[PDB]
Amino acid sequence: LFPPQWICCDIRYLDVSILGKFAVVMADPPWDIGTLTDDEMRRLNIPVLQDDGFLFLWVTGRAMELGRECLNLWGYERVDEIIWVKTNQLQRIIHWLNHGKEHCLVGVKGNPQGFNQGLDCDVIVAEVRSTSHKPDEIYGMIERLSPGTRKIELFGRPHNVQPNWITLGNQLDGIHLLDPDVVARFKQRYPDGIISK
Amino acid sequence: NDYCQHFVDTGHRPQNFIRDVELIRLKDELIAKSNTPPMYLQADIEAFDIRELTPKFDVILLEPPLEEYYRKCWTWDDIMKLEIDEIAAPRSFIFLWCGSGEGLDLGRVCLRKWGYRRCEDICWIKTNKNNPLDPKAVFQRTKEHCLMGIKGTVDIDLIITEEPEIGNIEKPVEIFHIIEHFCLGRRRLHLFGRDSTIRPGWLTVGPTLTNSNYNAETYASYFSAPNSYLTGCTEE
Ligand SMILES: Nc1ncnc2c1ncn2C[C@H]1OC[C@@H](N)[C@@H](O)[C@H]1O
Repeated sequence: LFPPQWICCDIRYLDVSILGKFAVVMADPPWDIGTLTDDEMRRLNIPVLQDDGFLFLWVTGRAMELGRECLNLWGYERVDEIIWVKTNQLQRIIHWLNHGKEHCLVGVKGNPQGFNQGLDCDVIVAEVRSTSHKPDEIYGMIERLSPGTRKIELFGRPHNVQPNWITLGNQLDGIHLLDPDVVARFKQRYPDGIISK
Repeated sequence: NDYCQHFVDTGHRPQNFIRDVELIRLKDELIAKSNTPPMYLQADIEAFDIRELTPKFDVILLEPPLEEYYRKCWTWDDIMKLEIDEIAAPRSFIFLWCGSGEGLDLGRVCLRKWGYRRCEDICWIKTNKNNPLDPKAVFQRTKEHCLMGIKGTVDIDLIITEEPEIGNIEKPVEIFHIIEHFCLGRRRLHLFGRDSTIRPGWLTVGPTLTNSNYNAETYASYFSAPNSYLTGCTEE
């Protein structure tokens, strides 16, 4: 299980119930501000991914509101909000106002136990890279929050794959699964591969 | 380097390490000449029919005293019941201090209830260079949000200062500079301001003000013709 794993898919159509339950979900969705309409975002089957845990939801623009809507629709309460202050290599900051930050809503579901709440603070300071590429520091914050547990990323790209994480996105190369319970349920649900309709 | 890790190691917040925070002063001087004299009114806003505050405002800065600032306080129940839409101009702006907890959600509800849409999210990020917990919190909270709303038809969306002394509830005066650089009009209301916040160009209303000089007919006279539509950034 431990090493990076991923599934090239259309997240709208994958039967995510084969994946099991996760201590953490993180998503960087293509909000409609190759996008997803607000109904497709609302319809995503996030509720099956977790029993008790945390959700990290990147938002910009009107998705600051729509993401709160999805957050609550999926059954989370928003309990924190990470701010990523965007800098260059010299640690200087990069309609009505110029934007120096991006927001990550943090939702809780159920009653998580054994998490180390309070180790990190809700501000990230990290370099901008390629566009839409969030900072790698979030994986450290999340690992310290919930060490060794299973995590799932939605709408990740190849650089997002990490140990302890399963990455889903349509720009990944193929299907790399190592957890036996997952490969089992993947073979049963998808005996020939193929994730259409 | 990873400043998140560094904070776990040392207690220095990542924002401690942000660095560096041409005749854009002439804009500031036009603001200063166009500013009305400071006006202010002591009023217990729970008990005070805000409709007495006239004319209708181009800008509203709302700074209700939240319980979380202290470690009478207004709850989001109280705030949501203010009749802010009864004194806002048909085209106008609100800046609402929301803290860092449930206010980030309930303040958006307020904004929509009063008829605005949120067009910016200004974060006040607090450094702890000189000094290296909500039960629902997942992370240490080191910032506050001021939501900007718009109704009807140069700066960045971050304020960085050092965390103030405990018991100091003041918000950074930079929020005024951001609001004033927008040239939104000259009718500017600050609700729950204090003696310490009174300022040229602004009408301040709050329960702790020790003195008043507000007169509605005098206040309106600052905006009688030919001055009804000035931006606040024009020649007098
Ligand atoms: N229906 C879909 N199913 C799976 N992945 C999808 C998708 N639409 C876009 N993506 C991937 C995008 O995620 C958002 C953003 N991080 C981009 O980089 C891009 O990768």
